[PDB]
Amino acid sequence: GSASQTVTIPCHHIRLGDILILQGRPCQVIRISTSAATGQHRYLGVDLFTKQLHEESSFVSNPAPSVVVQTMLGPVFKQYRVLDMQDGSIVAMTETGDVKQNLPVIDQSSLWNRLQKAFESGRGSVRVLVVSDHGREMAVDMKVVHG
Amino acid sequence: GSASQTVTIPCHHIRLGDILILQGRPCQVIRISTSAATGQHRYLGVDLFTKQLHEESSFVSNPAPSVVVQTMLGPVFKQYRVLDMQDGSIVAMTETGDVKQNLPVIDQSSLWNRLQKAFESGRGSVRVLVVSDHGREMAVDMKVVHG
Repeated sequence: GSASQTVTIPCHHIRLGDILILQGRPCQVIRISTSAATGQHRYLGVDLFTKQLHEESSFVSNPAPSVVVQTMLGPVFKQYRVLDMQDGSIVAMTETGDVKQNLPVIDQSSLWNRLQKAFESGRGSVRVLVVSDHGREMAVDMKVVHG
Repeated sequence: GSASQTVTIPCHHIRLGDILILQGRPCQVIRISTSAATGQHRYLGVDLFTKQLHEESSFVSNPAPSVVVQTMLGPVFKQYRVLDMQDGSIVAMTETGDVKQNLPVIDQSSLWNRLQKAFESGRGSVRVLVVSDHGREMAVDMKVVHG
């Protein structure tokens, strides 16, 4: 019925490589420039799912006198337990016990190999970070949790 | 009666050099580490006013199932017009016309020299970014506004 949950990120806390919502799409930022006519920052990113390039400029708000803030939207990452691994997909489990049988892992920064070495040395401590896009979920990062 | 306005920053959007509120103080982060017992990030920064070192660990929240977020607090910067400059202090003006006669400029990254060359080539386009601390205000960055 909607996209997902988003968080507001100030523009001075956005660097190359960050994941931003560019025109409703989760994108990895690959170029940051500044509009000369407006002063907004314009962000060029790669869609994590379609590998397509999207552009979006920042939003300027004026919430109080002498307070001008430029923001973008970021995705809210979910943490899923990894129960098993087998060809590209993993078997994940949410915090409430909901089981995902065929969760795909993004081919980015050789994440599947880092996820496989951590899984075979501590199964209960491996998490994946998941981005939801209009029902499509994908693991984009990992995180080892010591308890 | 209070500190100032703060914004919540996700920890994965915090890099060395950022300005964070460490134990109520505006600090510039100079080291980022991770606690092995808790997984929180602990942040070492330099107080912008006292030049003292402070430490603080991140806050972990669980706002929805399978959503674990680590955050810190950042300062809300104000934009002030620069009307004049003379020995270290500048004459600033807020967006509503409130005049600050002796606003100090931080000695960081040679900001006074960058602020002086921009002032003498476009007075109406120079802004300072100001951090408030318990009444004490200080310009910590500049920004040229084309209109």
